[PDB]
Amino acid sequence: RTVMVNLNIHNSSDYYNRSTSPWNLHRNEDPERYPSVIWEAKCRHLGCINADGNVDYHMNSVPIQQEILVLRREPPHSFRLEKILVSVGCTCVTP
Amino acid sequence: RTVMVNLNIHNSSDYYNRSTSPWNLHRNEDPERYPSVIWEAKCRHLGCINADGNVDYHMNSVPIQQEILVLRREPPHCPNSFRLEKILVSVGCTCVTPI
Amino acid sequence: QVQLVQSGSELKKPGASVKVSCKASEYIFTNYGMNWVKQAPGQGFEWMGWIDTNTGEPTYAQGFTGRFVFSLDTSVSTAYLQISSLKAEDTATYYCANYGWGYFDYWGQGTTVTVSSASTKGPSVFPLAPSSKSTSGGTAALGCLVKDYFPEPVTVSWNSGALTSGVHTFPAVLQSSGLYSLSSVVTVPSSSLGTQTYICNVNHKPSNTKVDKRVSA
Amino acid sequence: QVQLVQSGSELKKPGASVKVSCKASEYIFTNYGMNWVKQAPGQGFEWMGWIDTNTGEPTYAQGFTGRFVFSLDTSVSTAYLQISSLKAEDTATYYCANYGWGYFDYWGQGTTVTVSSASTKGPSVFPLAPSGGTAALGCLVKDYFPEPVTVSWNSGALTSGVHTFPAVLQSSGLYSLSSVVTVPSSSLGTQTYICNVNHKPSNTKVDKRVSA
Amino acid sequence: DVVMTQTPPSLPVNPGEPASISCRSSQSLVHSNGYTYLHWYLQKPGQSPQLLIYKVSNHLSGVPDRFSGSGSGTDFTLKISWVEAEDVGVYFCSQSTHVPYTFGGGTKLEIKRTVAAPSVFIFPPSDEQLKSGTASVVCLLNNFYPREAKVQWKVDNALQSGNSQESVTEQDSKDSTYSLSSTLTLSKADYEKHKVYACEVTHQGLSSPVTKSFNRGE
Amino acid sequence: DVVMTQTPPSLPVNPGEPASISCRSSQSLVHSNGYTYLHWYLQKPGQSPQLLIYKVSNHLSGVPDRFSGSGSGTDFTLKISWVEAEDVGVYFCSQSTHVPYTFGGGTKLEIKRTVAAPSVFIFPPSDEQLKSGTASVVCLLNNFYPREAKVQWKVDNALQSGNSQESVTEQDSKDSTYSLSSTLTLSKADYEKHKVYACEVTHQGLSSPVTKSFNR
Repeated sequence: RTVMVNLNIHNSSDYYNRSTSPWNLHRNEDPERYPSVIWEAKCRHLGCINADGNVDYHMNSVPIQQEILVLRREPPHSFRLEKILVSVGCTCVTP
Repeated sequence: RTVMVNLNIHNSSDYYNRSTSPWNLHRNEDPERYPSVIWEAKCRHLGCINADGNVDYHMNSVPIQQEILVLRREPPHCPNSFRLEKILVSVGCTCVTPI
Repeated sequence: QVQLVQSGSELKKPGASVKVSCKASEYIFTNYGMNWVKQAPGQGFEWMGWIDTNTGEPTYAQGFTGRFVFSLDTSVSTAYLQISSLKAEDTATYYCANYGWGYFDYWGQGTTVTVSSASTKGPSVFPLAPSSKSTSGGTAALGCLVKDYFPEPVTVSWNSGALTSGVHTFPAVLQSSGLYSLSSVVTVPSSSLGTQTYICNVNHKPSNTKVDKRVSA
Repeated sequence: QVQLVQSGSELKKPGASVKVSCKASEYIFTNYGMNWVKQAPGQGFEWMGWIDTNTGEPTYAQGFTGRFVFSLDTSVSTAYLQISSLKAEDTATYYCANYGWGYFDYWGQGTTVTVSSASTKGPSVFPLAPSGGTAALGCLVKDYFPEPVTVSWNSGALTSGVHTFPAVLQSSGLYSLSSVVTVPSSSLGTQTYICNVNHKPSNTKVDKRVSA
Repeated sequence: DVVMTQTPPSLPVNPGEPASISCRSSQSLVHSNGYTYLHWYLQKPGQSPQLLIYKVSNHLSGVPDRFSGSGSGTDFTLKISWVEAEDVGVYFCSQSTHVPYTFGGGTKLEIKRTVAAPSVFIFPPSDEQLKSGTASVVCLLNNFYPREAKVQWKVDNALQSGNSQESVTEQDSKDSTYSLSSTLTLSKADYEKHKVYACEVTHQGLSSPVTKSFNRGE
Repeated sequence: DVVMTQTPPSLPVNPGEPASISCRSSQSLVHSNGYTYLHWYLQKPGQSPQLLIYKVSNHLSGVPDRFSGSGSGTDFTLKISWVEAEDVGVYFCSQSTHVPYTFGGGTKLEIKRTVAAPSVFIFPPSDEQLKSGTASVVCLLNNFYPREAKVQWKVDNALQSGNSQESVTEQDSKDSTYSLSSTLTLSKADYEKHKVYACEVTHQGLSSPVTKSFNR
């Protein structure tokens, strides 16, 4: 259940404000995780902004979620690979 | 830089077809990477669907991209050995105003 | 060091179900999972698809979207293939193989599924009597036709294992009857056809049949 | 066994700027990057903030938002603290410390930044001469800038019973220190004691012999 | 589906001589990630398939260097720089660049030998079997090389079609020959309606086909 | 800011005897993730600071068990059992549960010793310095314990103020003793204007204050 991993990693926008389904970033900090800080997103309104800039309760803000891989420091008595679901932003949908 | 990692990675939505900014899922398959298949979102339109159900092009479909972590077999000759890497990926599209 | 052990041979009536197992000796970390391959008799490998050993998600291939289920019992490091409404085209050898990082590394020994509407029948054993025109001092042929048995296999032996040299026992052929037939033959010195007794010992365990037919000049 | 080797002591005039370095012996995998700590003279540790050794993004504590820049050069595994408009309050020892998985693991030796209007001055060396039992003799090093001064006795062959004191800053804004050695009285008659003072900041080297 | 044309289908090799097997793809096996997922496997008689070469030329620890992989795009070759008698079996390639994963038809590596003509025997049906309403005539081709052989059945000179089945033995461990039996299955009724049963064998070891024949009741 | 109230400021310990240092938090250091990010660090004389215990009680691969961390919420304590000579230094806590990260004021571990009175010596100014026009009278207090000591300068039986500075050495690695130098700085004139220069020392090991002096 163990594997050897080289930990040398190999490799803004205001969409959150300009979207018909806008959203805010809530800080998720776990000093035992890489990434330590994950900025999750929360759909501000239950519905979406229309043409004029008002809210339509028929169109709906929903969150775009994705499973991501994270490393957690293995207790003293090194790391473990785990998967967490996170919200990256919201889109607008109709039923 | 070679640490040991224990593996605990062992364990729908039509938003793509019902979004004002709908998208199609493209297969990103790299047989040398974990995860092997990452389904990326390609925005179907440069604009967004209006109530009438047509593409209003004064609004824009844009893709929400998140930087994610992946494992790649390395050295390629050695199994049970991998390197950690960061890749950028589209997760879905939202609708935005320009300027 | 990693070994994949599959389940045993399966005999089934059309309409029934089979669940084949593939147990691995160790845990395997794959970016993919267990793949399944089908080989009908005298036919290529055809890929059936695969199941993610990490998620449990089954990916089936064009041929195999209907009556085929891949599944896992990770607690036992085992993978399963289930085929439903078994038709004859399903008679084939099925192989479990681990795919990871771009290729298959370890394969099971294969499991044979035979689909037949036939019923256990012990064989008729008939002598293939040696030609009266055998050449003096030269070579003669004699054998046993082992006809109308089901299912496989039969064992054949000569003079209870004391005649091994010169013997050919042929692969069985399936007759349109749904029953199998095979031949066992021995090439012997023509001078011996008179001083040596030749008896074929045929055994069909499925029918608890044991027949010892003598082939007489 | 990673070692963070910080830069070196800095002397600066008010209004100037200083950039301090913290190079690592090897790469450090951390969820949080290098942290910076200020320790004013005779005061405690004050956290300045940190920079992500992965993104390069800095984060500054409320004390240190204006004239403070953290920076990083992964090529040579090094981090940098820059301070502008140097004031007096900025005179202090600054330390670099790696933080990962919720704590600091490795610290630099610290770098001393001294902010002064003063100028370089070579030191004056005078004998603190002596006169049963034990006798004391020494050297008073006075009116020198900046630090440091190294004192030795009989060219380093007399270390036993030497006390070289930390220096004091005289209102003159210059420094003065004393080095004393304890020797047997009976000794003065034969042994010859000579203090070796060196102020490289001024390329001044003095060997003063203390005579009864 | 990407088609793998693997050749040749049978490869006879004198022991210690080399062997070369070819797999050509119906389109490039160059993945977008730059690698080529072309692999070589062997199924030795009575055994689980085994990997020899993966990603064109990569050997798994334990595969001797006598096994070498080469190729680019659509053309690929496995070389065995010397063949031992235990290398016999079916070699086959897999591509997994493209979905579905596919497979060459296979190459059967066998041991070459001197041409040997079959000795041919015909067996009329037993009296025992006749009382059962069924009649089977067996033709035996014993110890021959190479495997390519044709058996044609004739009843009163009429070429027979659809009434015959045949199996072949695996290559003999000692003399490297094949053997073959063909059975003509007729109804006791049809059998007694004709006199002359003939088995005709064509093999390169024979300058002309040999016919073995019999007359019912002799 | 979360305030870390660490005590005591200085801790003299008989070698082989224990040492106990305490850290208090102005609020819980229990993170939302369940852990407590309270750590203990030591700066050995003339060296970079080093980690001893992290997350309240967790040890670094090299730290021996004789170093023990305990505590919960706002109250925490480090215990050193067989205090050796390698232990001399400044122990200090960090909390990093909360931003900004904060730090205890520190505790200085010094070796305890039998009280020893200071050897007092007075040095008149050299003729060399007098020509320069400034006059410096230095009083030395060598090898004494405890550190606390008082030097009073008295020209012509007259006390002095603001004109003298003093510096103190660090505890000797061998005799666990301190040393102190007091410098009375006068003007070449004010000096030759008086006869009697006296340095008076008060220490726990002195039945009564001792005074050294010279004339001329």
